Amino acid sequence: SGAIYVGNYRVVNRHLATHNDWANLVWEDSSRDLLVSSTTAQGCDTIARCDCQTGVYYCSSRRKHYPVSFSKPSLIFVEASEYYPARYQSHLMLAVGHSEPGDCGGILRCQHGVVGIVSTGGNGLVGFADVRDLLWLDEE
Ligand SMILES: Cn1cc(NS(=O)(=O)N2CCC[C@H](C(N)=O)C2)cn1
Ligand SMILES: [Zn+2]
Repeated sequence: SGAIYVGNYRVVNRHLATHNDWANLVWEDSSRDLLVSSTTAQGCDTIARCDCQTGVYYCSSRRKHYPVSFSKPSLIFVEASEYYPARYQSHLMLAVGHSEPGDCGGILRCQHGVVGIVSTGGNGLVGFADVRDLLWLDEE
């Protein structure tokens, strides 16, 4: 589990969104595993506006923050699971690292702020859904 709190927005994995999230929906994209909903209180996270390929992520299955190298956001094939059929997930970045399904929501961050959240894993790799192109998150 886990979310990014920026201004009056809550950014979560779409496969983990609750009722309140869908009711107060701002934007969602199944092909990115992302969902943004409105909030009443202000969040304090800052989104990274950069092309960094190194950072640190939180792994709840290990209670540890790992420094990683990650690939640029791409269209990656993601096997079928209990949440989606086999499909291509867009804006996805991979790193060599440990993850389990319950790790989704863990923040990936660089010196500039939040880069994205854990979304995929398996085969000794961890996938993060990029949020750095979502410029509207800093305004309105
Ligand atoms: C973070 N993590 C997720 C997994 N397992 S997964 O890659 O099958 N994953 C299951 C939950 C939905 C994910 C998606 N975005 O399609 C795929 C392992 N580690
Ligand atoms: Zn950066």
